[PDB]
Amino acid sequence: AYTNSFTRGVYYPDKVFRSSVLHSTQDLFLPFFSNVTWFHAIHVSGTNGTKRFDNPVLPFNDGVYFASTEKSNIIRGWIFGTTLDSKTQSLLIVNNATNVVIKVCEFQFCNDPFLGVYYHKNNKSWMESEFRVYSSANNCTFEYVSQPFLMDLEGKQGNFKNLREFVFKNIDGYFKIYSKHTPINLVRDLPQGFSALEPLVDLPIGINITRFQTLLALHRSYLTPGDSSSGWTAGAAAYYVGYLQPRTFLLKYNENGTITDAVDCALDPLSETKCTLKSFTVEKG
Amino acid sequence: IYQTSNFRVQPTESIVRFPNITNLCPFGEVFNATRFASVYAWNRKRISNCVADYSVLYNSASFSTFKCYGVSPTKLNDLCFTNVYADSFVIRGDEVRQIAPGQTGKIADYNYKLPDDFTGCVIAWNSNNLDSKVGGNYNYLYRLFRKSNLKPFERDISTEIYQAGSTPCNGVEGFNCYFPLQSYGFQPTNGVGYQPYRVVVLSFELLHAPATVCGPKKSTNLVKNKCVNFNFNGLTGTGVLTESNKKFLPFQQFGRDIADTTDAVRDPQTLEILDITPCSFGGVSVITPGTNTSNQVA
Amino acid sequence: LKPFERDISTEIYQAGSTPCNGVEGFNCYFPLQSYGFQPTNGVGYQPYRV
Ligand SMILES: *[C@@H]1O[C@H](CO)[C@@H](O)[C@H](O)[C@H]1NC(C)=O
Ligand SMILES: *[C@@H]1O[C@H](CO)[C@@H](O)[C@H](O)[C@H]1NC(C)=O
Ligand SMILES: *[C@@H]1O[C@H](CO)[C@@H](O)[C@H](O)[C@H]1NC(C)=O
Ligand SMILES: *[C@@H]1O[C@H](CO)[C@@H](O)[C@H](O)[C@H]1NC(C)=O
Ligand SMILES: *[C@@H]1O[C@H](CO)[C@@H](O)[C@H](O)[C@H]1NC(C)=O
Ligand SMILES: *[C@@H]1O[C@H](CO)[C@@H](O)[C@H](O)[C@H]1NC(C)=O
Repeated sequence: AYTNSFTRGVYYPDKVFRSSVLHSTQDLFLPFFSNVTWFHAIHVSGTNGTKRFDNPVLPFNDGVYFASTEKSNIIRGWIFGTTLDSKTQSLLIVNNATNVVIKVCEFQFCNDPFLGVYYHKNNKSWMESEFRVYSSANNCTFEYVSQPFLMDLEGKQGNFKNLREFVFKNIDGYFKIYSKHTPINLVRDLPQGFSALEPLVDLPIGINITRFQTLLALHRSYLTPGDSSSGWTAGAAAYYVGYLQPRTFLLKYNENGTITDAVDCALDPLSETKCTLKSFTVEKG
Repeated sequence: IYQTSNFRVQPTESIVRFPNITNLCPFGEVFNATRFASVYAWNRKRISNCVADYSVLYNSASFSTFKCYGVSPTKLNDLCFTNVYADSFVIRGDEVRQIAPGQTGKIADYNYKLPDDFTGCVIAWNSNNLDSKVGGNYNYLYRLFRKSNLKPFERDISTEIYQAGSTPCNGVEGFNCYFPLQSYGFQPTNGVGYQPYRVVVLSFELLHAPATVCGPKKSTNLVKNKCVNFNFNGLTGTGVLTESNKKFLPFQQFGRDIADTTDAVRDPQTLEILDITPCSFGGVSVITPGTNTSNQVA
Repeated sequence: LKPFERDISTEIYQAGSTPCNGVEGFNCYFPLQSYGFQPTNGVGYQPYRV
């Protein structure tokens, strides 16, 4: 639906360091308290409660913010591309066994490009059982893969505690990804806390993108009667999507150099004052 | 009192700093192989995301006949260029003359050609040990019977039977109707011009897309406590580099001041925090009692 | 070459880590390459007196 992002979308576009000072800089930040779309990776199993199949195509207008409150560890990747077809080159992200398999390999993006995890019997743990994501011409001009083969599911059904935040932004094709891993406790909505967003990698493939979608897992164990897409009852997370807009903001660094608080320049009158004065606090006048 | 100039101490030495050479592009691997693409279906390898190399000329292939047509071989490590195409196949030595722009022959007729505005490097080296089969190898097929002619950047893989004199062929191979494919002798006992020769052609764009490929960056070792002319990856300038305690965050790579003057940097390869203290910039004032009689000055 | 000077050094250039003493070969070619001119060639290769 529509939700209030209290303070999310703050990061370091410049690699430089400033201690215990402020800096007014213009960049594709996410406007504060803007409309944020809430998507609900939940498996309501009531006979009159439809399976919440929250996976439509989302517009990649300027730069995509992304927050994921996941503790079931189901929401995985990001599907990119203007045409979302094998004809025009595109980008795809997947995170299988803590392995990012970023590729320009524009496969077929039919309505089931998803993962599926099943609790196997040969080994008593949820082992990957579905890879229905790729079947098309490869013709890959780029292939980057880091290969740490681990797993950190730690699925909980009651309280959300792990929040992963990512911002994907394109600048002259240097497709930058900024990431943050936060142990949280709020279950209802995004906590009213301040957290920077360190960059992860700027993939310089220079791919022309307008479309954006999300990647999760859909298969389930054997105790649930039925099949993967017909019966699924372990997706128990949520995520939120906002769109960055071209704005000038202000950042208040600390001695260490971590962004403790930001101030929009175009939110409110007091915000404008704290902007133009180049000060985090202003006296009467 | 008066003022004349500045005590601008001249920088003592130049130092360039760049990170490790972590990635490389396997040119040596693609030079030699047990098997190689036929001249008909030549290999159009897509080279990108790798650091180019210009180590030496007489390499594993010994670079028998080398020529960078449109670009400088000397600054290959220095010239920065992207989207390399390795258009490589197997030919005869006498066919090596068919590489220059507009050169004719059977390769240009039916197998491979090169344009007239080339900007890459062509290497044709004698494969007298790589491809030479003691009994002669004929698997490097070449098309020789085809109605039309092929233009560069076009690879053909079909085997449409040739029709001579517009005589209808029902898949029949006979008089004035041959199989378009034929085979090369390539015997070791052949002459130098008849020796098997392999060609690798490196064609690439000049900064059309983001430059994924760029040559290696030599990193001279830093020297501290001098007015070094430093050139790190991001910036260049002059200053004296000193060890410090600033805890640069792992993603953070520069450090600045309130008035946006870069003074703090991190070592490119290792994790060292340097402060770029200024060099002497004091005005050279002069004091004097007076011009005449006393010429004493300080 | 610096402006306003003509330098004619007949010596073959030295490249390829080998001092070539007037020997044409690999990494050493005669530095005064000749214009490729066919009588009445294309416009880009018709000699112009300047
Ligand atoms: C979301 O948009 C609606 C549309 O009017 C608006 O009423 C609501 O305040 C918005 N929520 C925000 C800006 O957080
Ligand atoms: C595949 O990549 C090549 C790169 O040379 C490109 O020319 C071609 O359009 C791409 N697509 C297909 C279907 O071949
Ligand atoms: C998208 O970017 C690619 C990058 O090469 C370019 O070729 C293409 O024309 C662009 N699309 C449009 C509609 O301009
Ligand atoms: C900086 O990091 C240190 C690391 O221990 C921490 O104790 C401190 O609270 C942080 N902030 C400041 C302002 O020092
Ligand atoms: C090429 O030669 C090198 C020796 O420098 C060798 O290590 C490599 O395996 C060879 N590659 C082939 C034969 O494909
Ligand atoms: C890079 O080179 C430095 C030498 O200053 C060395 O300490 C470091 O281990 C190297 N890193 C890699 C990844 O090779």
